[PDB]
Amino acid sequence: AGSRLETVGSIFSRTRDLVRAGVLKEKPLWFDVYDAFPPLREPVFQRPRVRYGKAKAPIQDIWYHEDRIRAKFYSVYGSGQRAFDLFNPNFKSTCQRFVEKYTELQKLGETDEEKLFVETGKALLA
Amino acid sequence: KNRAARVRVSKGDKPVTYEEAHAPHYIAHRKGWLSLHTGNLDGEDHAAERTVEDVFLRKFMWGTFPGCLADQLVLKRRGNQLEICAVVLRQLSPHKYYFLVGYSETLLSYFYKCPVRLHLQTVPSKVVYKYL
Amino acid sequence: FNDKILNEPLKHSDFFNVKELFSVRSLFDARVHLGHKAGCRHRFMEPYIFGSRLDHDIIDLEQTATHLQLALNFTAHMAYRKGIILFISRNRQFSYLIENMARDCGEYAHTRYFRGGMLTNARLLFGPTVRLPDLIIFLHTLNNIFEPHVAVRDAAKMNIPTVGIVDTNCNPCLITYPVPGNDDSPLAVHLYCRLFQTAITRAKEKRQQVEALYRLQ
RNA sequence: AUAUACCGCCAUCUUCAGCAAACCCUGAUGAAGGCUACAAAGUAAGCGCAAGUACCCACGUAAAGACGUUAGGUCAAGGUGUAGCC
Ligand SMILES: C[NH+](C)c1cc(NC(=O)CNC(C)(C)C)c(O)c2c1C[C@H]1C[C@H]3[C@H]([NH+](C)C)C(O)=C(C(N)=O)C(=O)[C@@]3(O)C(O)=C1C2=O
Ligand SMILES: [Mg+2]
Ligand SMILES: [Mg+2]
Ligand SMILES: [Mg+2]
Ligand SMILES: [Mg+2]
Ligand SMILES: [Zn+2]
Repeated sequence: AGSRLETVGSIFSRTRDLVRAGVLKEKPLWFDVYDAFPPLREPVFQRPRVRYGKAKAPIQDIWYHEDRIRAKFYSVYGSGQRAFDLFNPNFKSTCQRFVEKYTELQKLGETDEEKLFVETGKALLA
Repeated sequence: KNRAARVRVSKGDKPVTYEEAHAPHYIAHRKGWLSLHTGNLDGEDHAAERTVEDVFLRKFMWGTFPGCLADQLVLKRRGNQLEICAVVLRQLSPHKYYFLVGYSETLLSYFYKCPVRLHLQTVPSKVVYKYL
Repeated sequence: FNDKILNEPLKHSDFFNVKELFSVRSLFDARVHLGHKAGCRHRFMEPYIFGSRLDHDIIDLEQTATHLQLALNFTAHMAYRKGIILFISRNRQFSYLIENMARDCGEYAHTRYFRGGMLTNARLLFGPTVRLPDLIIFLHTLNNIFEPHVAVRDAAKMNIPTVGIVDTNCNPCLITYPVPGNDDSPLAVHLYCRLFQTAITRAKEKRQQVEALYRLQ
């Protein structure tokens, strides 16, 4: 026979219950593979729903520290004619050069941001 | 609507033979004639009494071979040799079959006064052209 | 006693060593982590999304790695036990690739307009004694009006296990093995085709090896 | 006597294109509904148009035109149920 009630449970739960009752005489080919290696979540139907009141998505925004200076770089010295490749891993853009030199001095030991910026600006000028 | 010799469509379970299925506009386009007598041609005299005898034969053989004539007969008429070719089923006993053959074989000879010959053609079940 | 060629792979975990065909770097360079925008998301894909970068969502590649392990293990086991693996997509840019992938393996591909009742009115549509597929693998779960595919519901209705690549705008709900991952980039789709083809071919050749060994034994 | 019991043979829409067995899906498994070819659930035997035939052509004209509608027409063509007369 079979159970075409896709909404009540999972295919595993329906098939297990029916072969326990004794209406599915032969087990399907996939049942033992499921019982050996089950998924991380049984495929049960869930109706999607709209968040209405003070309910917000748990998804966060990806912001790293270098982006504080990345945003500053583009502000002063805009995107140069050295164009982004993107097709090659290990691409080191001019802004990446800037953040690496800036973070260098930061590690060495400097304090106020504006002094940091002018020093790394002359460093990239060299 | 035209309702002359048109078996209407039921539900798809109605066995029907080539003859019954075809409608009168196919009367010699797809069917042909069940009685071949010469009187309906241009110059002849006795066509009326040929038809009067024709309907008689159809009903006599219908009532004399009771419930075994599969489809309707072929009353051909060449010379004085009337012929009642048939398509009769395979249910009654052959001695009964030969009996009603002889009974007719002689009785229509003495009714119409000429050689009358029945050439039966036994068939297992009433044939089906289409299911209407 | 053939319950040693149909029970043995089922106690060896990773019986087909399918763990050495994919790494979180291989996926990252295939661009599997790149997703859609927060405005095209799904509440049920929210547990699989690492976060959002510049309103462009990205998928958690460790979760993709674990889900892809489980998916490729399942696919290998069904191909070994000689199921019917049907690859379904509605891309139009990758149809040629999916049908050629099925033909380079021996499995099947539906890449065209899914007629209503293909898996459900199957006996009337094909013939009285048809073997419906024992595993349906969706390379793209959405149709061309950006809605979930009829087959995902009808595969479940007909109790056929489903492996599927779910992007950010997809419903990982009625998919047995969802694999959170990008399906909008040629490199990603090519890597999925390559991985599934390799799994199925290795599984069938291993099935032939054990049948030969037991036949000689 | 009843065409308001009918067979029979027709009118009419029709100078139409629908009628549909059997399945399947959708609707929280309601009456019901089922469209997108760069395609979203419909698949379909059968009847009808169409096709094939008649007349002088493949044109035109014929024939043909289902399911049903109008208790539309005829118990007086014939057969005939029901009720009646002898
Ligand atoms: C009085 N009405 C209710 C009626 C009754 C009957 N028959 C009975 O009820 C009698 N039943 C008994 C005999 C008692 C058992 C009737 O039998 C009839 C009719 C209606 C007529 C109307 C006819 C009329 N025609 C004559 C011009 C008409 O306007 C049409 C039309 N479509 O043009 C009709 O429908 C009509 O012809 C007709 O069919 C009627 C009856 O048959
Ligand atoms: Mg007419
Ligand atoms: Mg006319
Ligand atoms: Mg016609
Ligand atoms: Mg009336
Ligand atoms: Zn997408």
